[PDB]
Amino acid sequence: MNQQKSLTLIVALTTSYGIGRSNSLPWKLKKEISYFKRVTSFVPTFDSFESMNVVLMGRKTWESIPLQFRPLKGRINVVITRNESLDLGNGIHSAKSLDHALELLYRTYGSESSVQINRIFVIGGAQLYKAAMDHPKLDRIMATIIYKDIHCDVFFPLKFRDKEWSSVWKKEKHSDLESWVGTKVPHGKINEDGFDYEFEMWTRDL
Ligand SMILES: NC(=O)c1ccc[n+]([C@@H]2O[C@H](COP(=O)([O-])OP(=O)(O)OC[C@H]3O[C@@H](n4cnc5c(N)ncnc54)[C@H](OP(=O)(O)O)[C@@H]3O)[C@@H](O)[C@H]2O)c1
Ligand SMILES: CN(Cc1cnc2nc(N)nc(N)c2n1)c1ccc(C(=O)N[C@@H](CCC(=O)O)C(=O)O)cc1
Repeated sequence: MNQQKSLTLIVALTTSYGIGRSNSLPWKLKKEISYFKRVTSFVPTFDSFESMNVVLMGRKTWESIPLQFRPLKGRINVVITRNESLDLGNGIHSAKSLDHALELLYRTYGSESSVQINRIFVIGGAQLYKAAMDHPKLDRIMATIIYKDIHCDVFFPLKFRDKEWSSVWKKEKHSDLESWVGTKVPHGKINEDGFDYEFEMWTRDL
């Protein structure tokens, strides 16, 4: 009713868990952003008829996305916001929280609907990551790790890759990565504009 699907989080962070700086991305990765697109837009062909995935984001992230690329094309876009008097959108929903966002969707995209949801993604920011991380339906993390310690002022809320969470978070094999995002993905490090990064998939039991 409120929670049918599992939540998936997608983030890019430095080894020190930094995700932002000056309400921006401390970096510029063309291939990192294309993987983003790919992962969150992908829906099985046979189902490519009826379905769309969901991109849930907080207000600030929405404001950061190049206005030329907003709304995210091909995905159900939902902005999380308390102070929502006049959201701006032509069928771009607003919701006062993740749980409210989940019942909104579950109420709009019902059997009535010609449009049905496939997967649901939390794309940021720090603040929504924090709510997602505590949600009882969050079971997968789509993370891109950057091997540079760039200066950030925004950090990811749980050190999911540290020994302390090793009995809860498990890092899946790459072959498993590709099986889920339904495509061959670069393995090992990619270097761009001097940055060395890598794609990983972390799961947890609920
Ligand atoms: N590294 C990455 O992958 C990644 C992805 C996205 C963003 N970022 C970065 O993260 C930073 C922005 O961080 P942020 O924490 O300020 O932004 P954010 O979550 O995008 O925006 C926070 C705003 O969203 C709303 N919000 C979020 N969670 C809410 C909840 N549970 N209930 C109600 N409202 C909620 C509030 O909006 P109202 O004021 O509208 O009520 C709050 O001011 C920047 O560095 C941005 O670049 C990084
Ligand atoms: C600021 N921001 C948040 C952002 C950026 N990179 C991320 N990277 C990952 N891996 N995960 C995230 N959650 C993420 N979030 C952005 C900024 C731009 C676009 C964006 O324009 N995306 C286009 C891609 C355009 C392109 O290929 O050049 C899209 O259609 O998805 C998305 C999110």
